[PDB]
This record gives sequence, C-alpha cells and structure tokens, in this order.
Amino acid sequence: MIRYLRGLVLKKEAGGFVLLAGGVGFFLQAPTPFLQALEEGKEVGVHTHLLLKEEGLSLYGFPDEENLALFELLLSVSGVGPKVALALLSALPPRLLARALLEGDARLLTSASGVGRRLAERIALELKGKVPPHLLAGEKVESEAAEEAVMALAALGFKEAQARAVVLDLLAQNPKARAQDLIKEALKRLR
Amino acid sequence: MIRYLRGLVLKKEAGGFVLLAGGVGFFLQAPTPFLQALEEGKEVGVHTHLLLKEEGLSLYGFPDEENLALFELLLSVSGVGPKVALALLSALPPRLLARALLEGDARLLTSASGVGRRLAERIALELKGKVPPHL
Amino acid sequence: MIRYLRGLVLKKEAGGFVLLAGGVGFFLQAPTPFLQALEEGKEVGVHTHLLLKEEGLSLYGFPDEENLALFELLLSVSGVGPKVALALLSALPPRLLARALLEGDARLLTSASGVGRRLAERIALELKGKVPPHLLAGEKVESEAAEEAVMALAALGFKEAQARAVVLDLLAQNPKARAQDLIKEALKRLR
Amino acid sequence: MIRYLRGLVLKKEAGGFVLLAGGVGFFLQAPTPFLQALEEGKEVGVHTHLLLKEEGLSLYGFPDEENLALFELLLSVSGVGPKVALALLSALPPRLLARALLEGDARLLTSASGVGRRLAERIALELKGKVPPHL
Amino acid sequence: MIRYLRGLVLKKEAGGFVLLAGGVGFFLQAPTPFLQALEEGKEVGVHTHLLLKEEGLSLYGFPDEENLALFELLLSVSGVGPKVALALLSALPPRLLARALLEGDARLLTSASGVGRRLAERIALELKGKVPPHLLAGEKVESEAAEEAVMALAALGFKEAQARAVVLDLLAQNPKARAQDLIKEALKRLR
Amino acid sequence: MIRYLRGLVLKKEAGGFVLLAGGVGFFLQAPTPFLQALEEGKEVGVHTHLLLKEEGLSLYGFPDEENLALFELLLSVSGVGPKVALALLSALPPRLLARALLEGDARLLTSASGVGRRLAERIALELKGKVPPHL
Amino acid sequence: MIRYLRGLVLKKEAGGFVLLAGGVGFFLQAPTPFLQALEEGKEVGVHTHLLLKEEGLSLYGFPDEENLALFELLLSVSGVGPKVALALLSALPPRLLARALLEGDARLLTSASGVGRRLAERIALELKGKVPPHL
Amino acid sequence: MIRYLRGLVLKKEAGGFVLLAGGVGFFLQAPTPFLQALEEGKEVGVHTHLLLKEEGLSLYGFPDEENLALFELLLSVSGVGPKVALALLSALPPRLLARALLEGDARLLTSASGVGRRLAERIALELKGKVPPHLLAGEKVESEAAEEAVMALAALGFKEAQARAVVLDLLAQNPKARAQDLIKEALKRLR
Repeated sequence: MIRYLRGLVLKKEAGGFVLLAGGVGFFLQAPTPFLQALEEGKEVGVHTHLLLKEEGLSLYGFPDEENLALFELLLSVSGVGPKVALALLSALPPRLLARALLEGDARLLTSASGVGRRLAERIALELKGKVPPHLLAGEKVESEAAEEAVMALAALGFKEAQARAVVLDLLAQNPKARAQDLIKEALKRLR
Repeated sequence: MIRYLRGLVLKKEAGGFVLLAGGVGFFLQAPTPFLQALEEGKEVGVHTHLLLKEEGLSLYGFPDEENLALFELLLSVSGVGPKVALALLSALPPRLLARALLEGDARLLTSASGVGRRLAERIALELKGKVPPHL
Repeated sequence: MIRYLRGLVLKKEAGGFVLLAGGVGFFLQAPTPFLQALEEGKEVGVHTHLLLKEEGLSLYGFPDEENLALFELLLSVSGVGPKVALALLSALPPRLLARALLEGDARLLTSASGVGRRLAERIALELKGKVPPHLLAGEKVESEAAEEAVMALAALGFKEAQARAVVLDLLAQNPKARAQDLIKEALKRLR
Repeated sequence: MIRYLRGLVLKKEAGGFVLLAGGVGFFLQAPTPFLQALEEGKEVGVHTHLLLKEEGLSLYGFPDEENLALFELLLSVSGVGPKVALALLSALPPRLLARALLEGDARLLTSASGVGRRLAERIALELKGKVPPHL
Repeated sequence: MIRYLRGLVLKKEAGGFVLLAGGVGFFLQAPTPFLQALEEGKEVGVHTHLLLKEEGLSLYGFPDEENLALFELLLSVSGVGPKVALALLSALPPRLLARALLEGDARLLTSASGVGRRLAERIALELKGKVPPHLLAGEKVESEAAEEAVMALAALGFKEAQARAVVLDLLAQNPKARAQDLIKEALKRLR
Repeated sequence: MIRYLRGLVLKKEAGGFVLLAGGVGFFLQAPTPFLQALEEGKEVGVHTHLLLKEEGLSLYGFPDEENLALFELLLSVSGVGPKVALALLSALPPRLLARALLEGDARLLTSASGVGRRLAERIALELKGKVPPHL
Repeated sequence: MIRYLRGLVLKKEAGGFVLLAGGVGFFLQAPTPFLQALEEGKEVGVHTHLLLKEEGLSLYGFPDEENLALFELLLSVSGVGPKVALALLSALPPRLLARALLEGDARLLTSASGVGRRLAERIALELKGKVPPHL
Repeated sequence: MIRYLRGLVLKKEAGGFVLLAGGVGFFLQAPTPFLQALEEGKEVGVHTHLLLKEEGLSLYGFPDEENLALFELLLSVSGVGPKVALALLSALPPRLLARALLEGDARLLTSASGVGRRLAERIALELKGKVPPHLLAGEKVESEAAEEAVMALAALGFKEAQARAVVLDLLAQNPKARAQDLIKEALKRLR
C-alpha cells in the first residue's frame, strides 16, 4: 500500500533508518549502498515496500523504482525473504542484478553477501526469463529533446524562436518526438 | 479502512498507479479501462478498497461507489481473485456485469481473462440474487 | 493505534460513514444514534477503534470517549463482536448501559436490537463488577469554578478584579480548587 | 513501522496517553514513570514500537532509544507480556534493569508486578548475554 | 486408511452405531437406511471412511463399496460435509443418486432431508459429468456363468461331466468367459 | 472413533490405567472414583472417548454411557478441561452433577478442583438446558 | 507409524487396493506397476508410509525399502504430490529414478504425468545430492 | 493412546526399529541403548508413546515405564522435542537422569549427545523439583517375601508347610506384608 514517502532522515543505522514524513517517524530497512548515500537531516524520497507479518509490520526502502522492483520481484521467489533480497540488492548493482536474474547467474548471485549456494540457484532457475520489461538499464532521460531540437535548429541558421516556436507546435500535434524526428520535421515547416 | 482516496496521480504504471495523498505515495491496482482513462499528473478521487494478505495490504481504487461495489461483491465467492475481480470489471462495464452477474450470464463472463466456463459458471450461481437492483 | 481523527463527513450510511481526515477517506462504522446526529460536510472528531482481521482492517467510530470505552470493554467479552457491541451501544444510552453492564441486567441487555438471550447473559455475568471507574455518568464540566468564584465574590461586594486577581493567584498555589473551597479561601485573603 | 512519534499529548489517561500526530490521535501505552512525568497539553517525541495482534495494532511509546531497546528486548522471550515488559520497565530504571537483565538478577526483577520468581528466573536465563553493553 | 471392518453391532443409534471389531468398540455414523437394516449382536462388514478433524477422529460406515463411493465423492465437493453427504445418501437410493449427481438434479437433490436449495445446486454443477465409472448400477453378479454353462450343456444332451469337465478347461485357457461365449465354444470342442 | 474398549486392566496407575485390547496397551485417564473402584489384573469394558490434541490422541474411559455422556457434555464449553471435566465427574456423582448442571448449581460444582466460582458459574449458564432429562 | 503391512489383498481397485490386516481393511494407494503386478486374493507384505492430511490419514504401500525410500524422498520438496510422487515412481523404475534424481535428470522425469519441465527441473535441484548412493 | 505393544522386532535401525504387533508393522524410534539391546526376530514388549504432528504420526519406544516416563516428562518442557529428549535418554542412565533432572544438572545434561548449552539449562531450571515420585530408582521387586518368609521359617525349625500354610493365610488377612512383618507375625501364630 505504502510505496512512496517524503521526510527527514531523522536517524540512520546499520541496515535501517528513520523517515519523519508527516509527524510519524517511520522505520525502514534499506540496502547498504542506498543506506550509506543517506544523510540525517536532509529531505528524501523513498520507494517503500510495506510488509505484514505475525508480530508487526515492516518497511523496506529503496533508492529508485528500479531497485524496489527487484526487491519485490526478488521476494516473489519462494524462500527468498527481505533479508536476502536486500543482500542481493545491497551487493551487486541493480542493472547487473537484473541481467543476472534474467539469465540465471546462480554463480554470480552466490557471489554476494548472504551468498546462497543452492538458494542463489533456486532464485535463479526460478526467475530465469520471468524478469523484466524496462529493467535492464536504470531509466534516465537525457536532455529536453524539445529544446535540444531548437538548440540544433538555432546552430543550423534559423533564429532561435522561429525554431522553438514551431518545435512546440510540433510536440503539440505530436507529443512523441525524438529531437531527431522532431528537428527534421522542423526543417520541413521551416523551408 | 480506506474507502476513498483523493490526490495526485504521481505515476500511472501497468496494472496500477501511484496516488499522492499528503506526503504519502499510495499504490492502487485498478480496472484497465479506468486505468487508461486515468490521466497522470493531475488530481483524482477514487473509491477504494483496502485488502489485507499474507504479504500485506493491497489497495484497489475505482471510479465510483459503482465499480467498487461490484469489485467488492465479486471478491466474496471463492475465485476471490481480485485479479479475476479486476479481470471481469475490466472486460465488462459495470452495467453489463451487474445485469450479467444478476441474471447470471456465464455466456459472457468468460470474456474476462482467467474466468473459464467453470469459474464464471459457478460465480453466477454463487451470486444468484446477490446482485443488488441498483444497476 | 488509531483512536482519534478529524475530517469531513464525506458520505454517511446505514451503519457506516466516511471521514476525510488528511487526504484519506476512512470508512468507519458507528452507533445509529451517533450515526444520525452526523451530517455530511461538517468537520467532526471521532473516537475511533481500529481492528485487524484476516481479510482487512476495520474502523469503528464513537461520539465520545465514554462510548468508545464501552465498545471496547464490550468487545472485551468472549463472543461479543463489533456488531453486537455496536447494537448494544446503538440501543440504550451509555450511562444506562454502563450501569446495566456493571450490575448485570441480562434482562435489560436482551431488551435491545441484537437482542441476545443467553448472550445478554454471558456479557452480563462476564462484566459484572469488572465495569468501570469514571463511567457511570458522561464526564461534563460545568462552569469555570475559577471565574464562577469571582462572579460570586463580585456579587458579595468585592470589586471584580480585586476578587479575580486573587482567585487566579489562588489557583496558582493550588490548581485544584472547587469554586467553593476557592471562593471561601478568598474571603480569607480578602478580609 | 512507527519508531518515532512526535506530537501533542492530547490526553494522558491511565496506562497510556493520546498523541496527536497531524490530524490523527495515536494511542500509546507506556511506562508508568514516563507516563506520570509526561505533561499533557504540550509537545513530546517518543521512540515507539508498533505491535500487531489478533485484535490489531498496539503502539508503545518510550522516552528513548534506551527504554525502547529494553522494551523490545524483553518482548522476545515467552512472557512477552508487553504488560510484563512494561511491568519491569516501570519498576526498575533502564540502568538497573539492563545491569540486572544482563547480570541476570532475578533477586530484583520480581519487583515488577506479574513477574513471579519463575518468570523472572527464566527471563534472565533466556537473556543470558543478550543484554548489549550499552548500559 | 481404515476402509473395511468386521465386528458386532454392539449398540445402535439415531444416526450412529458401534462396531466391536478386534477388542475395540469403534463408533461410526451411517445412513439411516443402512443404519436400520442393522441389528445388534450379529457380525457385519462395514465399508468405513476415517476422517480427521481438529478435536477428534470420525468414522462413517456404509452398506457397500457403492455407497462409500458416493459418500466420498460427495465430500469431494466444497462445502458438503459428512452430515449432508450422509443425508443425501440416507434419502434417495444410490443408483438414483449416482445418476442425479451425474446429470445434475439440483431439483432432485433438494428433494431430500438436508434439503439444500443452492447447496443441492453447487453439489450439482460441481459433480456434473465428474461422476462415475462403474457406479450407475449396484455391482451384482448373477449365476456361475461357468456352471451355468454346463447346466445348459447338460440340458442340451451332453452328459454333465463331459460338459463341466471342458467348461473348466475352457475357463483355464480363457478366464473371461460369459456363459454364452463359454457354452458355445463348448459345442465346438464337444462336436 | 473409539467409544467402547473391553479388555484387561494391565496396570492401574494414577489418573489413568492401561487396558490391554488384543496385543495393544491402551492408556486411559478416568474419574478418580471409577479409577479406584477399578481392579487391575482383570477384565473390564469402559465406554470411552478419544480426544485429539496438538500433542496427539488421548483416551478417556468411563463406566457407562452415563458418565461418558456427562464427560462429553462438559467438554463442550470453554473450560473444556478434560481435567476440569474429570475434576467435576470425580467430585460429584453423575446424578448430582446432571441435576446440578441442569438446575445449574454452582453452589456445588466448586467442589471439583480447579473449578472456581467463575468457571462453574459460567458453566451452568453455558449449559442452561443442555443437560438431557435422562438423569 | 505404519511402515510395514502384511496381509491379504482383499481387493485391487484403481490407484490403490485393500489389504486385510487382522479384521481391518487397510486401503493403500501404490505405484501403477506394483499395482498391476499385485495379485488379489493372496498374501503380500508391503513397506508402507502413513501420511496425514486435512482430510485424514493416507497409507502408501510399496514393494520395498527401495521404492518406499524414493517415495519418501520425493515427498520432501514442494511438489510433494504423493500423486507426482506416485506419478514418477510409476513412470520410472527405482534405479533409473534414483540415478536420475541424483544425477538430476529432468530430461527424463517429465515422463511422469503432471511433472512439467519446471517441477522436474526444480525437483532435481531441490534434491541435488540428497539421493543416497544405495541405488 | 498407544502406550504398550507386543510384536517381533521385524527390522532394526540407526535410531529406529519396526514392531510387528498384530499384522501391522509399526515403526518407532527408541534410545540407542534400548535400541542396541534389541534383536530382530524375538518378541518384545515396548513402552510406546504416540505423537501427532502436521504431516504424520510418530511412535517412540522405550525399555520400561521408567524411561517412557522421563521421555514424556522431558517432552513436557517447552522447546525440548523427541530428538533431544531421546538424546538425553540415550546418553546417561535413567536413574542418574532422574536425579539430574530433579536437582538441575544443566552441567550434567549438556554432558551428553545433543549436548545443549542453554537448553540443558532451560530443561534444568524447568523441571527442578517438578520431578518425580517413584522415579529415582528403577522399580524392581526382589524375592517372594511370601515364600521368602516361609523359607526363613523352615530354616528356623518349623516344618515347611506348617510355615507356608500360615504365611499365605497371613497375606490373606493382610496382603501387604514384608517378609519381616510377615515372618515375625508367623512365630506368633506358630508359638
């Protein structure tokens, strides 16, 4: 239910940390990497993952949707718990873990704290193939293809505005527009 | 306990979406139609249903007392599949469903994915006259 | 955990209603009486009572601490659930129910929707005596014994302030001060 | 998931108190001492511990990582009695407790109400060297 | 595990009875019909059906494999318990119940003590088709097709033995031999 | 499933006894009276009651449909204590019990060990008119 | 607790058979092969395995410490399917199985009915070096 | 329920063995000692102890009531299972274990396979005192105090019968009669 949260890093820890979102001091565990790049006092967003139990409720935080994704997916397997999933996530980088998970590197998995011999195997055979659409490379947008379009246009002659004023109108009739397909199509209406 | 949630759709995504409700990202699964209709980046209120599990909580937002109601009704059978639930609610509009559920139309239900003859067949029977007039 | 909440009465119902506290639309059941004296649109405070389950979580609201108290106490008994406890609370007034519960009117209990024959009995034998400190009469403070003190003083001669200015100083050295014990003790220092 | 709660003490009351945390009245049971010390009507932060049950959630606020820590430690035994837990934490100050727990002093624990010889006796054993130096 | 048992009918009952097999007095419930055709004192065989629980173990007895069969099959359905299954079995004859169960007479099912409206339906939709190989007519062998063969042979001329002495030898080379296919084939070797 | 067991009392012993039933030593707990009356080394039939548990089976032999019946009846309440059960059946004869149970006499039940006022008090209520005439 | 049962095969029948063990008809499911080999009307001893369930007991007789052993081994995985168990034991002889299980041969297991690639695939892994030399 | 059993030792094992009582081959675990003094082929009595579970039923056998006693008592403690209880029983002799258990030798307990450090302690603190009436020395009757009486009498003069014929009559009026109290009391009636 709780997936995202914003608040102060109130106080860190070995494998946990506390987020003062609202007026509530939430306590969530996270991967060492993420955990370290975490500094008390500054606001922060966290991709959380609730988790019931038989004695209480648990919160697990992550740097970005990607991570969260694996953590879940990971928990998806029978036998793998938060600790392990966390280990794996705390050991090798997501991207590399995504691949590994897909392909099935029970070898590479073992190669990481919480190093599970046969477990790394189950987790492997178990998610081979079953992994992942947009998850082999951390989603990251470059530059404003829009502006980027213009910027090109300007340097190609066309007085800025002339170029920007029609790049926009282009993104209108067609929101999807890689600078390329955008830029070109401008030359057309800029003949 | 959550029945209604009104806030920003922080991010549509697949079978669900994230709704911001005052510093807290709530994640709800919801009917494909609704799902697509839903425009991210803006506000929205959605009559929801909080569902607990071995894992933990699971929210389900819908556009009205309407869909919600069918969702909940479908949930009380055996193929309680919120999946199936959502399966059905995604394939047939509330009106056709309610009329189908009620007049027990298995010769339709099957549209939903995952609802073979059997399930639907023994879904209508299970709900024989449980589908409230309000349709 | 959740005991109190403030928000709009978003939408009422047969035996339930929704409280839009925060940005969340919480749905809680309440006693018919309380329920009716409830009007969509106006802010309201609710003495809530969470309740886990095996399929979801449930919220039960109440007019005042008193009620909440019984509702719990009620649930305290083996076999009595929210519905019943609610019935009982929805039927006869708290005060009368508090008494009844104490004394043991399995007769009076039955005498109320959800009218349980032997249940009214269990619930009776079961809480006989086990009920309640400050719960035989809805807690309700009268007038500002403080001011009330003064007000008397003024009408007894003493120019207001003279009287108020020392009633306060009296509540200082001694916060607990029924107008009586307060008033008198003023005449002393007002000789 | 709640570990820290900082807000207005809406109402001290008996074995607990109500803390206002942004439009929501949270209710926490807590150690008698703390409890009395606690002045209602003002602000307060309290390191808490959320405990689930058949019934449902139960919060437990304490004044420090300190008490909290002992509370939690005591909770993991068998006489997991948050009652007993609170029983002990109310009778002996964290220092004496931790030193007692650790050096396993049953010849003390019994002060707490509900902790007969047996329980305490088999509480020290259970925690033999589980009481962390930090005392 | 326990399916069959032999012992005295030690003492009967409303819907139960006790079988003293071994030295143990076993107590099993059975269908009224079967139950009535049961008389204390005489040995008897029972087609039993154990059944664990959360408070004890239960034994359900039946006249013949056929019945037992239905009782189980019956229990096979979700929601139908021993009581109901028993009712159904205690009401209409197996054969007719077998048919009904196959075809799906939620109408005929209801038509019987423990008369379940929608239940008779579930039980119906639920076992439609899923019922039963050799279970539409109580298995019952006629006469010794073997001897029967002979008996015919004798009356057809052939001195008894001559006929019997070769019927046997026929059942040898071929155990499966309806009197017909048996008899004929004798005339051949009796030419 | 065992209701009657008839065989040699291989060994009386404390709160139970061992009965030989064709190469198998069965062990039954039973009412003190019966228990003492019982002469070991000889034969005996005893209407029993097999009770399952977390641990496992538990037999309870009694001298008649009579006692058995009360034993079983008492077992269905909450203080299902076959102990309490046996407690009561050991203190009061079936007749007085049945008449007590039925006319709900708590002013007696207490004789049994372990049955405080409360239990007995809320044992009669629980069985108000459940005690079958046959007394 | 039953490991061996030796008595008359009162009636072969389908996926099981009834064995008479001194006035008591025991019913055991068993491997098809064994099953057919089995001649009804005569005696037989069969190393068994008693399995409890929600329903209740379930016996499983086999012809040797051999098959029994594999049956039991297969039972401890996840697709604990005594069905699958029997499925496998019916398709491959103990020797090939044990050698297959052990050398983890999924490129075979699939013969058994109900054992798709996946199951078998994650049956060998589960038993990697659990298959005892004795083959 | 099952406490005693007689049958052949059909086949032994590492920590188990099979008893063919009736026609059933029962499989029960026992203590190594007991286990070893066990030889396939010979009849034997076993002090058994059933034990349900969530996957099957378990049988644990013992040499004599004494042992069985401890095994149970042992299981009585929270955390100690059949294995451990068995270990303990398989390690040190009952008598010594009975004492130990009473007194509380967490030291001596540890001193035995399944050597539990803190467990030996729990088991200790836990049964200290709570152990055992007639269980500090394996119950074992000497000689027929009766005959023994006589035998003395004869050697003291009195012609055998004369002595035996009145020892019996003595055990009659008084079954409880240590040879001593028996013998003497004979001299009286043999004056």
